[PDB]
Amino acid sequence: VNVFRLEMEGITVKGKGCPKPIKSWVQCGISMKILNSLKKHGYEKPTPIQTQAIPAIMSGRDLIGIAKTGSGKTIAFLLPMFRHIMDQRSLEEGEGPIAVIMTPTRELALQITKECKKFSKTLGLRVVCVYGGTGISEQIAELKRGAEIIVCTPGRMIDMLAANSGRVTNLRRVTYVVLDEADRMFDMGFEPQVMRIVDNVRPDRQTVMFSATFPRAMEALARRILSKPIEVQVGGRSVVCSDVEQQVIVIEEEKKFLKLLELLGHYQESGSVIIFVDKQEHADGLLKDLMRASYPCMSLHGGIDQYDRDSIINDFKNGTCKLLVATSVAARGLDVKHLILVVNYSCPNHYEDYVHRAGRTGRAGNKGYAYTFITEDQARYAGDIIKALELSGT
Amino acid sequence: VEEDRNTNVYVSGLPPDITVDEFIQLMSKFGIIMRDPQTEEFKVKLYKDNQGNLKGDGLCCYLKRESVELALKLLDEDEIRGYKLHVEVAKFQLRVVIIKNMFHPMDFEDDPLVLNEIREDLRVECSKFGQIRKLLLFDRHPDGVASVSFRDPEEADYCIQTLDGRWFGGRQITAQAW
RNA sequence: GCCGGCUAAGAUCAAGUGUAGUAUCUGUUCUUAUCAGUUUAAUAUCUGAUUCCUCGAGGA
Repeated sequence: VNVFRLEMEGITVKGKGCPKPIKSWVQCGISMKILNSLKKHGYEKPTPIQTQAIPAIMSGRDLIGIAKTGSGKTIAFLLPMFRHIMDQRSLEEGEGPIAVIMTPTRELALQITKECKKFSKTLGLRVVCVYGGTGISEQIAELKRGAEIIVCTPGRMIDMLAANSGRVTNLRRVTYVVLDEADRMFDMGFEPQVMRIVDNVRPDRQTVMFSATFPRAMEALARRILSKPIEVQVGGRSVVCSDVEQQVIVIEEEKKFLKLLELLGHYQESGSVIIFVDKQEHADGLLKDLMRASYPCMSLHGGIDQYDRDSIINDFKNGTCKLLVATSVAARGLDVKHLILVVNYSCPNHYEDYVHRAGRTGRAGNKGYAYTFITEDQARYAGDIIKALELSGT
Repeated sequence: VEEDRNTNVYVSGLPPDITVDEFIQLMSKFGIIMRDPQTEEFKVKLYKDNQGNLKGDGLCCYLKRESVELALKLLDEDEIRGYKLHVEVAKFQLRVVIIKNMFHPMDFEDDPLVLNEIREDLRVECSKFGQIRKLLLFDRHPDGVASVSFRDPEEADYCIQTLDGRWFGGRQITAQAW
């Protein structure tokens, strides 16, 4: 029932027919060797980019993932590919790899080969040992004995394809095409080499691309080579609106009412504002304290009747009530044009309620103000609030 | 509660043609500074010291109480350019880095905006190491000589350590001291 | 400092700030291990070598 909490963690997902992210590597549909390598490497919890890319690579569809530096994109490209190679074994034909990994640098290709050897440890699968600027005879002797994956340079791959040392057959040769640092491969320098690498490939083969940054033109160039791609970045799915300004202040539980009274008294946050509370009795007490302080305020919660809540909503929409106290039920789905300010005095336990409270004000391209009071008790939601502020650009 | 050990000194009998620099100079005779937020307090006039000149009173603070006591015991009825003034406690009132191999004169012949952009990039690189007092770029030198003069030699040494071996525009630039 | 100990007794890596100079602050690791050489007043430091048990997993 907590499938929405994995998507709210901050992982923009785009595409049709996207599988659910896995919580751990033990229930991700991986083989025994990949799980043994993950247990030997010391991975207790998987990365969110890895949890978004591993079912998309296990399902057999094209995926394009973007994340920060050092997030584990090489392991996220090597582990489901090795799991699909171990689960669905094929005949190791001559001079034909089952996977093609493209790296723009020789040191990056050597690091990808070392990561693939560490992910395929305690097994007979040796992928590749080749780099640019070295002896081609040793690389040909290493590739002639058997090659599972092909992680090298595009120039070395073009030289191997021109000298008939390595190529992709038409019927069944490779099933996955990995592209590490796809922003550099889609540039003007590596355009015809990547075009000749993608042209001489099998028709029934998946294409994977991973990079730290991705421009619009590079993504538009890379989307033409894939067939129905699935995008995965951060953050978009269940994220806060960028048009509404978010503010977080560190105050106590008793000082929150004084901060709200100072924002209503000194600043212009009393009129046309929606105040989110934790419970209905606390919202009624805050509404009574606002009405006792010579300020017109209305309240809408589950403890009140439906007609009184409708009258309070009509008074907030018409302009009769300056402030409107509401619970978490009115945070999502409410579309009021008068709600310009969103005062979150009580922080919710879930980030989706805070995202719905921030998105309730300043919609349809308009600006908005959102001020939330962060306390010491909401320490678990501070990381989610920081991730939402980093995704929204606040 | 607290009776003695007061750091607030009230100077009375000051002419309205006085300024704040004179008050700071007079307070420096018995103290050092009281510029906690930005600076120290001054006299409170009618319109917040904007319309009126001064309401015959000025406030002075010091770091220690002994200095304030000595000033009150010595600066009593001090004569300033306009008149004599009294002092009370309360009164029931209130270093050059040289960079080479950075640019070429041939690149500035067909690009008049590349030299200014390179100079702005060099200024933005030199501003992160310290306060740059003077920055010059020799556009007619074949080796690409540039001089960055800062206020402190430690910032110039840090800029020479951070600029040596670094790449700028596809060429390896070198940095040395002066 | 408190009544031998509670790891505030030492060395050391990365980054920030700043001075004419000294410096100041944040985040680590600390070999828990052996032998040979360097070296130190002595440490330190550096330079090299070194299958079994338990419930596919962990420890040695």
